[PDB]
Amino acid sequence: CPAAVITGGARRIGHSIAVRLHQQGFRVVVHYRHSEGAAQRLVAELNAARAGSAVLCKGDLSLSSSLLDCCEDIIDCSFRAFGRCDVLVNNASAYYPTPLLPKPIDAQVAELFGSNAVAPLFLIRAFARRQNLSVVNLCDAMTDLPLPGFCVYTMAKHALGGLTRAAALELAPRHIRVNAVAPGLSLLPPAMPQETQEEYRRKVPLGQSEASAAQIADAIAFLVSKDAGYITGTTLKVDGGLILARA
Amino acid sequence: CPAAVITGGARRIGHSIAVRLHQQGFRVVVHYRHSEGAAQRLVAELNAARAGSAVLCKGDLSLSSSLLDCCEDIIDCSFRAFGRCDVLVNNASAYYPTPLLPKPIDAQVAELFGSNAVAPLFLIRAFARRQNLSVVNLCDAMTDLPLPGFCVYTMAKHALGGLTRAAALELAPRHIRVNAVAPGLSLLPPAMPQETQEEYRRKVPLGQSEASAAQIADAIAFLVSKDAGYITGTTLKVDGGLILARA
Amino acid sequence: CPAAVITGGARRIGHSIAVRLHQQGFRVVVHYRHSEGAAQRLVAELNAARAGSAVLCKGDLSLSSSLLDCCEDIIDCSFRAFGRCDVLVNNASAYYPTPLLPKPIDAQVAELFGSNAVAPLFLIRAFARRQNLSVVNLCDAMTDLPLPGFCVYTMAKHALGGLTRAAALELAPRHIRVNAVAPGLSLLPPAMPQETQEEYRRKVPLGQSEASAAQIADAIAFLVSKDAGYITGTTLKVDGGLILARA
Amino acid sequence: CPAAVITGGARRIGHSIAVRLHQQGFRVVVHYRHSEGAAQRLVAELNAARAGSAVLCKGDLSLSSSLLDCCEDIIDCSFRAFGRCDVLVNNASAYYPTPLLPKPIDAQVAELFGSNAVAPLFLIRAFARRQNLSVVNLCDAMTDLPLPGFCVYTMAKHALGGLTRAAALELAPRHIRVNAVAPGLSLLPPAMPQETQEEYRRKVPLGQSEASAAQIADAIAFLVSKDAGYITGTTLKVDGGLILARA
Ligand SMILES: NC(=O)C1=CN([C@@H]2O[C@H](COP(=O)(O)OP(=O)(O)OC[C@H]3O[C@@H](n4cnc5c(N)ncnc54)[C@H](OP(=O)(O)O)[C@@H]3O)[C@@H](O)[C@H]2O)C=CC1
Ligand SMILES: NC(=O)C1=CN([C@@H]2O[C@H](COP(=O)(O)OP(=O)(O)OC[C@H]3O[C@@H](n4cnc5c(N)ncnc54)[C@H](OP(=O)(O)O)[C@@H]3O)[C@@H](O)[C@H]2O)C=CC1
Ligand SMILES: NC(=O)C1=CN([C@@H]2O[C@H](COP(=O)(O)OP(=O)(O)OC[C@H]3O[C@@H](n4cnc5c(N)ncnc54)[C@H](OP(=O)(O)O)[C@@H]3O)[C@@H](O)[C@H]2O)C=CC1
Ligand SMILES: NC(=O)C1=CN([C@@H]2O[C@H](COP(=O)(O)OP(=O)(O)OC[C@H]3O[C@@H](n4cnc5c(N)ncnc54)[C@H](OP(=O)(O)O)[C@@H]3O)[C@@H](O)[C@H]2O)C=CC1
Ligand SMILES: CN(Cc1cnc2nc(N)nc(N)c2n1)c1ccc(C(=O)N[C@@H](CCC(=O)O)C(=O)O)cc1
Ligand SMILES: CN(Cc1cnc2nc(N)nc(N)c2n1)c1ccc(C(=O)N[C@@H](CCC(=O)O)C(=O)O)cc1
Ligand SMILES: CN(Cc1cnc2nc(N)nc(N)c2n1)c1ccc(C(=O)N[C@@H](CCC(=O)O)C(=O)O)cc1
Ligand SMILES: CN(Cc1cnc2nc(N)nc(N)c2n1)c1ccc(C(=O)N[C@@H](CCC(=O)O)C(=O)O)cc1
Repeated sequence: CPAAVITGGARRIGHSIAVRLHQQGFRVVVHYRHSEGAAQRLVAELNAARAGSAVLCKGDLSLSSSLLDCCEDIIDCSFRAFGRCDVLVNNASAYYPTPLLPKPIDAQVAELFGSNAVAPLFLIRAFARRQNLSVVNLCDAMTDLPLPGFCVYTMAKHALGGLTRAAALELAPRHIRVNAVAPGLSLLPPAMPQETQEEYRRKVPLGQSEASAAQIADAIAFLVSKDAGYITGTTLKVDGGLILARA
Repeated sequence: CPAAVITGGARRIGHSIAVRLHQQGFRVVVHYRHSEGAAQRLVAELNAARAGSAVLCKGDLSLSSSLLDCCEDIIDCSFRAFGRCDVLVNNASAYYPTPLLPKPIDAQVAELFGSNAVAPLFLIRAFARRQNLSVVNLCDAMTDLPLPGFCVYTMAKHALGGLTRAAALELAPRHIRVNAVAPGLSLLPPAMPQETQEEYRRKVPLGQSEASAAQIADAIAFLVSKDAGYITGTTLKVDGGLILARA
Repeated sequence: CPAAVITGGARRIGHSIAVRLHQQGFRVVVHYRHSEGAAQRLVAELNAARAGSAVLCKGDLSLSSSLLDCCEDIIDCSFRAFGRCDVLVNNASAYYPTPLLPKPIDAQVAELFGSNAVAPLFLIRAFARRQNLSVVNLCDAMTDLPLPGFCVYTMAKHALGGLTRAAALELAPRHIRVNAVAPGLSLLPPAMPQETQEEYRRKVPLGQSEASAAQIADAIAFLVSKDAGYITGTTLKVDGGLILARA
Repeated sequence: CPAAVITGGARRIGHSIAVRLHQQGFRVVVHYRHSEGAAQRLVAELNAARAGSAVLCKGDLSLSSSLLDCCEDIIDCSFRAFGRCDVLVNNASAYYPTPLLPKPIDAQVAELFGSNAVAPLFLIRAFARRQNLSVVNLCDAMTDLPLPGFCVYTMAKHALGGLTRAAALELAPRHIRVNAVAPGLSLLPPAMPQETQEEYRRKVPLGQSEASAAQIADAIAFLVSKDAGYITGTTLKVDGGLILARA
């Protein structure tokens, strides 16, 4: 049985990824930072389906003196619990505005660049050094049309895109595939008022609806499968045509 | 049972795609131009497995006065035979050099632009007007790094990518998804000497091997499946990292 | 004194380019199809400032059995009149909708693909075989966000983008540079009502104004200058941040 | 008279840029880190040409508790010395390998990301808050074909690209243009043995030669000039077609 590590796999999309992989024979490591309770409910639920098929792992992925070691332990966790790690899904991501013109800015680049870019880099490094192996990074189809006010987040995601291709090429000799899935509009913020959410959905050309977590899980499932054995360094966009819409 | 049209489906990649879709309940129309024998052997072979599950259709897709009528009939064939058409795979493609510096150039653009770009347009146009509907175009991942001497072929493939995105947006309201699969190095020319073939394969970062028709068919099968129901206007690269390699 | 061919150079952007290059010592060949009067006035106005520094040349760039010969004569015209041709600006371009769902379609593809892609190809080809040489193609920055209903036009421009990169690479050894300028929103349709025009200008991030013909011509002048002597195969976007705006 | 800040402007490309801008009537703030000698010879040399036209400024741009204030002072330096800052050229850049498979990695990500992305972000942020204003970031045309072993540098530059577009959109209302120039093969490492250097030059399609520093300054001078008044959010590639070369 192959093992997979899902960062931020406690809720939403990450939760759907952890479940999907598990439904396919994967033993999963569910990482989280604060959604400890949601994490436990998922792990328990998975082990109830298959004893010893799911473990928990807590860790902050922000830039810090402890980030490099934290990433080392998160991967080490897969080996301690399952003796192996075949799949890494970089789903954990900090997301909020940081307007150029008027929490500290320094602390923002630390949390935004850490979770969306640097942690993934440290995780892949650790994953590759301890070795159907594949990595799947979660990108954002919309970063090409920068969301006003999310400057730092945009840079972070662009950097992650550079990591997907840079890693893809260096790990090819090691037979490790590195790809990405780029959602456009998926699960909306839970606090966001319905009328606002409805103004967002109406923008999606294909069905005027956001992508469900399961549809995103589907794409990831395809990329980790043997049906994508020749695919590496590619980004799979899942945005219902949203990026194609003219302003 | 859904029906699928596959242009240039008698041999190589088209053949593999036709077999893959058929194994999934699809009633396929095999289109061909010169490979009449191969087409008959494929249809017979397919019907043998399920009576009335395959039909044949001949037609040149080069630019001409007849192209528009020809593409209408090719789609009409699916309806006459199965009363429906749910999937269209634009696979047919002419491919040969057209060096800028020293068969008539006019006739070359007629054949290269017709099969790679204009017929697909007319086919999509007919497919949409006669309506899990989806179209899949066979692109080329290496066209961003122009193969010297294949200028016209390259322009055609770029037009095709343009069609993939324009059609995806115009057809979203009609619930028809339009995507593309972009091979990098797949089935090599049968007449190319083995040593030259070996020099080409050695360039592939992931395994130093070309993609098998089945690995290309896998990606395609994924894009027509319900697991891609939210995917439209995207190009799935299947090149084992080739496009990432620095000269 | 160097010579420059500007296709569709009788009015609008083409007109502005002919004047800029002329004010720089260039001897221009003003090509046109229907704008015979405008071409005569422009040529006279330029010869007035410098005798024998401008010539006229009529020719349809739609797909045809004559296209190839026409393109040969258009380049030959510059040699007949100036004994040389250093710069080719592919500005001529047909533009109008071709909706997938309901003038013959065949005639529309002949004109859109002819002027936007095939002619430029034959022109570049002729330009090269008869040789600071450089070619500048007029692309469209907004084609990445397909304008609903302009499907054929969009494909043509993508083909033109492919030609820019393919020609640049093939012609590097011949010391001929090949670049492109991609306007976003520039000279609006003269018949478009003011309010509609005002709605379009509002969409531009940088100044809520469209690009003036002179600003497009400035970019063109730079790429043909020696200050761009190491620049080939690149596309210079001049859209005032329009392509960055989210829908 | 306008003032321009040039990071890493003591030698090579940065030096060429400072001179060019100075030759156009610009008052320049020459920033450096260790090239203290070259910085002083450049500034005196420029002050000899025009008294009080050039000032010096030393600083490190790696991630740190002090980075934010260091960037603030570098911009402030322009106002103290000239009471204004119109142009900002982000040239400074750390460059070296960081192989995924076997100086600390944490330290490397701090210097590579700080100088190539984060510092630029704080400079732009400082430059905008204190306000023909434009920013020019130095990118890398080859980052799309990741150089094996430069994983971190590649991510840093990708992030720089996201910043160029993010900033360009957010600062359009403030009338500040943000663009980028992306060299391919320019000045080789001074310690690199000639034969290696020759092997690198041979790969350049246009002339088989690297871009001189002047050719790069030309592109930058153009983007800062009024001849690019409508250009923002764009990346100008200057690689002699190197990026088009198929491996
Ligand atoms: N949803 C959408 O519409 C879109 C999503 N995406 C991308 O898809 C992925 C999943 O998105 P979505 O489910 O909405 O994400 P969320 O923002 O809901 O969750 C991200 C998860 O990662 C965790 N996390 C955030 N910051 C850190 C940190 N510094 N260290 C460790 N963990 C952290 C969260 O905390 P905790 O574990 O405490 O709960 C959370 O569970 C992301 O990478 C996102 O960028 C892209 C486009 C659209
Ligand atoms: N093979 C590779 O390495 C790569 C392939 N691709 C793309 O994948 C797709 C499949 O490739 P591959 O199987 O090698 O293709 P082939 O070139 O082998 O076959 C194309 C097929 O389409 C048919 N065809 C060609 N011209 C015309 C025309 N004018 N009118 C009608 N039919 C025509 C052929 O004729 P007939 O039916 O008479 O035999 C042929 O069977 C193509 O779109 C190709 O561009 C992209 C990158 C790499
Ligand atoms: N204006 C804008 O807002 C934008 C323009 N662009 C691009 O910039 C370039 C210049 O644009 P613009 O000035 O508006 O273009 P126009 O559409 O006004 O003019 C194109 C010119 O080329 C000629 N032409 C059109 N079809 C043919 C043909 N089949 N054969 C010969 N000549 C033909 C015209 O005919 P005739 O000589 O008979 O008058 C016309 O003078 C174009 O390539 C356009 O695609 C891109 C984005 C935006
Ligand atoms: N040269 C080429 O072939 C290519 C260059 N480029 C890009 O063009 C730009 C200029 O390139 P090039 O002149 O070769 O660059 P160099 O690497 O020669 O110089 C970068 C400059 O910035 C300074 N610097 C380096 N690290 C730091 C740091 N951590 N903090 C502050 N300053 C630092 C240097 O130190 P000091 O002041 O001590 O001398 C140096 O003056 C760069 O952004 C580069 O990425 C892109 C492709 C190719
Ligand atoms: C598509 N998306 C949903 C969403 C949900 N969680 C995520 N989580 C992460 N990590 N990354 C994402 N891209 C992400 N995206 C979006 C896009 C824009 C805005 C946005 O404009 N937000 C404003 C609020 C807008 C309003 O309600 O008026 C803000 O101030 O944050 C919110 C969610
Ligand atoms: C990846 N590919 C295989 C291949 C085979 N059939 C195809 N068929 C079509 N429709 N489209 C393709 N892209 C295609 N590609 C290639 C790539 C380069 C050359 C090439 O350079 N060909 C030289 C021959 C090179 C040699 O053997 O010396 C030629 O003149 O045709 C051939 C096939
Ligand atoms: C940016 N642009 C200006 C412009 C004018 N002449 C050109 N000429 C050429 N050859 N190419 C262009 N891209 C071009 N574009 C545009 C963009 C959209 C529409 C457009 O949607 N037109 C509708 C009319 C919109 C309306 O007024 O309601 C049409 O049906 O033609 C027109 C001009
Ligand atoms: C194009 N380029 C020149 C060069 C010089 N200084 C720079 N400085 C910065 N800031 N950024 C750059 N991109 C840059 N590029 C390159 C590209 C690759 C290698 C490279 O492969 N370097 C090997 C040496 C290769 C060898 O000689 O064997 C190394 O280990 O450093 C060197 C220079």
